[PDB]
Amino acid sequence: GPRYRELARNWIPTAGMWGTVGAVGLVWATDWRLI
Amino acid sequence: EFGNLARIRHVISYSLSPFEQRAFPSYFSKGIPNVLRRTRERILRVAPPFVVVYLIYTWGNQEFEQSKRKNPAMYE
Amino acid sequence: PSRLYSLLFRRTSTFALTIAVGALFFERAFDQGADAIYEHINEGKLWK
Amino acid sequence: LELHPPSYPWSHRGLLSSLDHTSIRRGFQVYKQVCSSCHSMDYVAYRHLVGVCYTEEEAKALAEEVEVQDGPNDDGEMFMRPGKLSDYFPKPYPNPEAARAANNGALPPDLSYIVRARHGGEDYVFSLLTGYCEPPTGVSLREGLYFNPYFPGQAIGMAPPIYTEVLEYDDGTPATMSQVAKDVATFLRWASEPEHDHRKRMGLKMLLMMGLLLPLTYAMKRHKWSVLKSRKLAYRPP
Amino acid sequence: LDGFRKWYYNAAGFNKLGLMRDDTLHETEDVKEAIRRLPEDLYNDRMFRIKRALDLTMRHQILPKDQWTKYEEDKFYLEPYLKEVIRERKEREEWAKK
Amino acid sequence: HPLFKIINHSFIDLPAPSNISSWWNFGSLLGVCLMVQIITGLFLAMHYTSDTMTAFSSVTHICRDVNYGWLIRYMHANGASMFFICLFLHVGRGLYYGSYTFMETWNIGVLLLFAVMATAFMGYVLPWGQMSFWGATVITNLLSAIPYIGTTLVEWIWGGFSVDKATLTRFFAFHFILPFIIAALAIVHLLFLHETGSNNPTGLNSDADKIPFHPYYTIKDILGILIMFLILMTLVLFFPDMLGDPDNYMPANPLNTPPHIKPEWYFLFAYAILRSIPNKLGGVLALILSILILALMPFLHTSKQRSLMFRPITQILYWILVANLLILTWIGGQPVEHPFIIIGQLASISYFSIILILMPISGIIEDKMLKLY
Amino acid sequence: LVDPLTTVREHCEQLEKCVKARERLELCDNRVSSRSQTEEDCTEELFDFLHARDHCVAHKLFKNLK
Amino acid sequence: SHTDVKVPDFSDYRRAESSEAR
Ligand code: HEC
Ligand code: HEM
Ligand code: HEM
Repeated sequence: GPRYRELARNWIPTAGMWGTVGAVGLVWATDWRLI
Repeated sequence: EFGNLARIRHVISYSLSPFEQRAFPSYFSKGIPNVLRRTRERILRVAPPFVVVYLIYTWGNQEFEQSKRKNPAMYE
Repeated sequence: PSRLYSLLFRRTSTFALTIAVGALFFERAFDQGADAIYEHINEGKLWK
Repeated sequence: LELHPPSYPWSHRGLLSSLDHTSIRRGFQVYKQVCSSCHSMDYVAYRHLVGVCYTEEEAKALAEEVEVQDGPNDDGEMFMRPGKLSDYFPKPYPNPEAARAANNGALPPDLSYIVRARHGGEDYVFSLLTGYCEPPTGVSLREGLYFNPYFPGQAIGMAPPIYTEVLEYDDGTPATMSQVAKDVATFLRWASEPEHDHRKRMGLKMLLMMGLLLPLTYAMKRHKWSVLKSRKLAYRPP
Repeated sequence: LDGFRKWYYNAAGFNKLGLMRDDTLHETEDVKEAIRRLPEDLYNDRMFRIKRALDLTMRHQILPKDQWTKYEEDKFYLEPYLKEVIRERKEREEWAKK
Repeated sequence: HPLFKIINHSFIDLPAPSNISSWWNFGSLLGVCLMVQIITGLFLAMHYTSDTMTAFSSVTHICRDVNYGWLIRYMHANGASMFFICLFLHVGRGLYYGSYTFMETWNIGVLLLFAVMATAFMGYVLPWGQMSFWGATVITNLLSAIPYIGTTLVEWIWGGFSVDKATLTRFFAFHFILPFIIAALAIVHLLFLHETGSNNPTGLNSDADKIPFHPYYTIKDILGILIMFLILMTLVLFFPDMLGDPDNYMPANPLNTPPHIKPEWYFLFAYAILRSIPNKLGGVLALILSILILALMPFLHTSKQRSLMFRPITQILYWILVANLLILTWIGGQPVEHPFIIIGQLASISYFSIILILMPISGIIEDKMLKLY
Repeated sequence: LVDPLTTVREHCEQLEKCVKARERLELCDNRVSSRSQTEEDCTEELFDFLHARDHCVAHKLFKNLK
Repeated sequence: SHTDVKVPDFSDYRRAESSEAR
């Protein structure tokens, strides 16, 4: 519905940030040179 | 725990002491009828499937052998 | 027999004593009897 | 695609049927005089025999009948001594390759667990040793081969080792090829399971104890569960 | 379809334990709310029927054939009360989306 | 007393349903089997050496020179087989009676199932026979499926270019350590269940009829333990080599490979699926899903009745599922050739279609027949 | 000395079931004789014949054996 | 009330001085 849409739009930016952290974390940990 | 499990009302429940009652009352007297009663109640819903299994099994085995069997026309 | 209940089954302590003592001897009897069977079943084949 | 050895009526085939120990003694003689030249019963030591078909001192005799080297000596490597009851059976071809060479590329497989390692071993063994029949038309076995319908591929490097009267049984039982194959199959079986007899005795005691204990535990359960199984419920709305 | 529904009702087998159809419903949140809204006599009959069915399953027995629950007789008592629970449940949900 | 409080709560004064059948014994049997395995495993560990030169020699020394060492070894092997028999019947009870709606208990269960399968695989590698070595290589190279992460990972477990001593020793360490993690996960399994209590075969709320556990389901568990011990011993003391494989009695030869290689019986259903999918990766995934489809099971329940006691069409579909599970167990055994392959392909298609598609549609139809939908 | 197997074999061997089996093998043997320039062999025929023979012999070799 | 009915018969269950033995 509309409300949950507002919620998603409001948290997805935060979620993307979290994924970003994971990207750095995973890559740094995996030492994947491709990155 | 016990005491707070459920709410029932007016359900009286009689029972007897173990040593006061026969250990195997009519064990084979009604046991057989009941076991037979039971099987006929699920046999049609259990066996049919496995019957077909025996069948596929057999057909499968035989078919394989035939595949291994030398083709008469082969080499002739 | 009501002597049993009074002598063997009645007091847990007595109930026990009979079990332990019986078990102590049961092994002797069971092993002996069992061996007799096993051997006979294959009487011919065994060292002696 | 392989011939599947038939079922033979072994004296140990039954559920509580032990091994015939005279047949194990004869099969050990068959292994010692014929099979020990190429195959190695690595996991069977003279001591093992004591209690099965040879007595302590008797086994000592057999033990004393082999030369086994003792590597570590003050300044030497080997003055093979009278093998003892603690010595394991002497493996021919100390190195595997040695046999490979001797057997034309084949490596006799250590027959300690052959019966256990071969599907339907006891039968297979008997069949293989007695399956040395005539090669059929079209077959072209490579150099140094023989024809046995059972062996995988029907091309076993092993030449047929049991010719009727190959060895004489000390017991005097006619040494017919078969009598010899059956004895060595019993022995190899024993080898692959020295505890066959002891176990079956444990299984007999287990069956007697379970036949005593299952109805009694069932009776205790049905005592403690009769109370409920007789419970009569009645609904009495006011 | 009516006769085949009676045949399936006999094949389901909860009538042989004396149960109703609404006794056999899995108690989710909506079902427990509908059970809580039942009157006292209907709730007591439901609990006695469930207890008797559990006792019969314990002894691996069924009721005699004259005591079974006739398909025609079964009453869908919880159904009316349940619909409401679902209706109310849905209403709250849509309102959430608002 | 703090402890007795806990004791009384999980085994004595625990309110259990009065009408649970003998199938509810099986999980307790699994716990007993776990202890039995651990005990027998400990008495294998006092003489086993995890060296590729001496592993087969140590196993033969256990069977031939240790007093009753053959008894403990074959008890360990047939107890692993009994563990998987009781595990399969426990999972079948959970599938049939709708016990997967206890979702946390079900998920801890499927984690336990994965751990038990890994433990049994590495344990079968441990005697270092011909069959163990080729089985390890094969099952490990399976991991070589993953394109970027897989290859290295394989040699990582192999600890080298190919399975060799490096593997055997780390497989001994894992196989030692995982049953204690299984015991801890089983404690979590028991906790996540007592919060909700056990289910009954009718699938109804059994709160009106609950009895104690000490005198009613304890002597029942003791009787089930006695029957399970009868079957194990009579599968060790009389038919000791029935469930095993003969080629495992040969030493591990890297130069030769057993002509007919097969996983043990319990791992076959999966084996069939893997072989069925043409793509290697597909096989691995399907294989995993084979086990994982169960976890997915609590989200596929579309019926208003918990159990299958009053649901005949889904009963028929369940027994067809048991039927083609037995078919997949048979196919795995059969070699690669017509028509075993096609059956395998169908049987896998039918397995996934019955679990994924046919049972919720049948539950919808059954709800429609009772004028509920 | 006569290996008991030979006796038992003779018996089961004489049986027609087996006799014709052998004959089928014979036709096969002959086929390969005339059809000498081919790759067809008689191994399969050989096995089936033996399976029968042995099964029977096996049914009756241990009795004679001592 | 509580006296309308009597304890149901357990004769097919009930067994047939004896307690000590039982
Ligand atoms: C002079 C050589 C030689 C003698 C004598 C010999 N063998 Fe062998 N045997 C072999 C060779 C070589 C192999 C392995 C060849 C192969 O598998 O292709 C073998 C393999 C076997 C196998 C296992 C075959 C398989 O499929 O793995 C058995 C069983 C066996 N022998 C039993 C015997 C018995 C019993 C005797 C005597 C009573 C005997 N052998 C005497 C050379 C011999
Ligand atoms: C390590 C092997 C396992 C053991 C020892 C085990 C043991 C048990 C035990 C003792 C119970 C209590 C039920 C009873 O005994 O009456 C139980 C319940 C349950 N188990 Fe398991 N289990 C095992 C594996 C699994 C697996 C793999 C699953 C999932 C497929 C699973 C799912 C369940 C569920 C859903 C219940 C609740 C069912 C009920 O009690 O009504 N278990 N388990
Ligand atoms: C801490 C608990 C356990 C210990 C210490 C242990 C220890 C061992 C050891 C040392 C071996 C090698 C000896 C041999 O194979 O004969 C072994 C083999 C084995 N173990 Fe375990 N084990 C344990 C639990 C388990 C469990 C839970 C399973 C089942 C999943 C299992 C299944 C096996 C199997 C299948 C084998 C190979 C049997 C064979 O050789 O045929 N073990 N175990």
